[PDB]
Amino acid sequence: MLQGLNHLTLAVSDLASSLAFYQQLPGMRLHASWDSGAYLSCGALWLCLSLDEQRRKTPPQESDYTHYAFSVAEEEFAGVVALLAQAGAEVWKDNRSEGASYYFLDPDGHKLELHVGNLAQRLAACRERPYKGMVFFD
Amino acid sequence: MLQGLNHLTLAVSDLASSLAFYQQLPGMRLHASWDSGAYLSCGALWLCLSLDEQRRKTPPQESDYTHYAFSVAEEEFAGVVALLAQAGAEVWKDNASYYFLDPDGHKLELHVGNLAQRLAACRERPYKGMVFF
Ligand SMILES: O=c1[nH]n2cc(-c3n[nH]c(-c4cnc5c(Br)c(=O)[nH]n5c4)c3[N+](=O)[O-])cnc2c1Br
Ligand SMILES: O=c1[nH]n2cc(-c3n[nH]c(-c4cnc5c(Br)c(=O)[nH]n5c4)c3[N+](=O)[O-])cnc2c1Br
Ligand SMILES: [Zn+2]
Ligand SMILES: [Zn+2]
Repeated sequence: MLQGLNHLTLAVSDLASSLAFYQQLPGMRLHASWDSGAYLSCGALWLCLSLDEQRRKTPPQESDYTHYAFSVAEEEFAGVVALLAQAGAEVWKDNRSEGASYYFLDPDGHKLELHVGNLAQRLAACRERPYKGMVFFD
Repeated sequence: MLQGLNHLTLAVSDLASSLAFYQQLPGMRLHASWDSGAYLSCGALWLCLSLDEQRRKTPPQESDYTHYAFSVAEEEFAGVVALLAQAGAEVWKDNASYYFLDPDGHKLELHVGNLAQRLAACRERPYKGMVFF
């Protein structure tokens, strides 16, 4: 059946501005781009920045919790944390407990996240102190 | 330096309805769930359905092109295509890919082919003003 996430398409108003974001600060190997989109890659992940003229740069106050996270090495956390803080990448939550994570947003207001830890490490941590009404399955 | 997509969190109004969707129709291995969220898996992918009370089930006409795709075997295409076509999963685009949506209006996609196969296809017939690297 389904293998995994094939690609991720993000609607962006300004293409040049948004693609510069992902190309420079996160440094996703920009494969190709054209007049109405761009393809970027990040190892197993495939990112597509499709130009949509109906995408207003929505503030986090006017957006739902839907966000997109990225896997970064634990050692390389502070480095990329400053990378966004020094570049003025805006924040939308502080991430209290739950591990080590830094929440932020892109130019067009797509809520993003930098996280250290896989699902297995999260599930193990929850077995210690679980959430409200948490149930396991395996 | 940072590796691939760590996880994907989706805001959902009704949890019970949403949790059933990904668990039953797709082959998402539901790991855990609680009063305001759930953890599901899809091989290398980690999916989180967070319960948001500010998430209206938005129609596709009132949503941007931002969507999330899934890799499915070419042979197993019709199988999961039938599963959604028979279950009445509403579609929003079609032009090998199958575009549909979740209960809360999150635009989704079923695609066969990786980026390398796509980049090769563009090297044959490229888009308007396409530039490669
Ligand atoms: O009539 C025409 N329509 N048209 C559209 C495009 C186009 N622009 N961006 C994308 C595109 C590419 N890749 C992706 C991905 Br991957 C994704 O998720 N969205 N997406 C859009 C496409 N497309 O072929 O789908 C080019 N030529 C034409 C002609 Br000629
Ligand atoms: O006072 C309290 N507030 N509170 C919130 C939660 C909670 N609800 N959803 C998530 C959640 C989990 N995992 C994830 C992921 Br993975 C993700 O992307 N979002 N996300 C949210 C959490 N959380 O553990 O952060 C639990 N306990 C409490 C207490 Br006690
Ligand atoms: Zn797509
Ligand atoms: Zn998160």
